[PDB]
Amino acid sequence: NDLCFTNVYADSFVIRGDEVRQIAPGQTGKIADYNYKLPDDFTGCVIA
Amino acid sequence: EVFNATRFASVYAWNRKRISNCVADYSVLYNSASFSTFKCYGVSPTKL
Repeated sequence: NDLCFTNVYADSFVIRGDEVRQIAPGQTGKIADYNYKLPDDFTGCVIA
Repeated sequence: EVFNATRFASVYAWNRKRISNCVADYSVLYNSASFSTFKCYGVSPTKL
């Protein structure tokens, strides 16, 4: 709440239930290698 | 043999299978199978 952000972006996709863990920095699979990869020095939050 | 495993061992008397002299293609595994918890200790999934 007390922070003020500068450049925000809202990604949006539908994945199956088993691959929610794959949307994280450092995780692998067919959703974090071929579809949507998060950077290692990521700063933000994933809401599923 | 490990993953599809029609007769699959119990937990009180679990099975140990030795794997030798082959290549570990992880990309084949998630073509038709979804894994709930792929926890890896000591080795990162990226550098597997």
